[PDB]
Parts: sequence; C-alpha cells; structure tokens
Amino acid sequence: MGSSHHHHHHSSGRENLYFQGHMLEVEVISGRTLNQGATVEEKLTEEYFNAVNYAEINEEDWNALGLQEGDRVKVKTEFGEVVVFAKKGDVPKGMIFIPMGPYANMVIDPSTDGTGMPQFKGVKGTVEKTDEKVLSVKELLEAIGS
Repeated sequence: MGSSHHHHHHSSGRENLYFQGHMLEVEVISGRTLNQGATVEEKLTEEYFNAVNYAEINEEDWNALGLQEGDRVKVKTEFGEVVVFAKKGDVPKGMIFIPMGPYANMVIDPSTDGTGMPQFKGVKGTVEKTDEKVLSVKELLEAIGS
C-alpha cells in the first residue's frame, strides 16, 4: 500500500518545414578514374574522399530535383543505396556518372568487367535530393556490414 508522487506536463513548440520531393530514374555509371589494386585503408587519403565521392547529373534533372551546387543526393538501385556529393555533368538526361569506387559499389554490380573509359554504359537506378550526410569512406564500410 501507499503511493505518492508528482507528474509534470511538458511539451515543446517547434518550427518545421517539409519539402516532399520526387526521385528521378537515372543510369548510374562507374568509370575507372581512381585506379584500384589496393584497399581504401591502403589508400587512406583525401584523394579517395574526393575522387569517387560525387555523381555527375544532367542539367535538366538537376533543376527537376532542385539541386544546388554543393548539395548531396541519395542514389538507389536494385543492388543498394548511397549518399554522394551532387555535381553537374554533360551526361544525357535520366543518367548520372560516378567514378568507380566503394560509393558506386553500393548501387552498381561489382561482378562485371569493371573496365571502360568514361563515356556511357552504367547500372540503372534512381536519384533524389536528401538532407542526409554523404557516407564517409569508412562509414560506408561500417554500413555494408564491416
């Protein structure tokens, strides 16, 4: 028996703006700019964090998503997903170029030849404007299971 205590009623008035966007179906390419042969640990430098960390997007889709030079985008395929730096490129509409790396590895097929000069030919998928952070090279490793 016996019970006694005090109960507060606390809440918070918070401001919040919502966007609600629309993802575009794009072909995610992987061109060998950063040459492999080692691990991201063996090549633990800013080069690996600037080379394969961005996607080149067509002007039309760029405006369609409302991208600003400096934003980051979510890339999604049947293989997986990754957040990379949004950059503009001379690629065709509904298509984006990514340097062959761990970031691309999230959304592309790592079984194919993985060899070719940067012109076209990539893994189909989608891209959208997100508030998320770009997956740091190691954070990406931790995300895939390591």
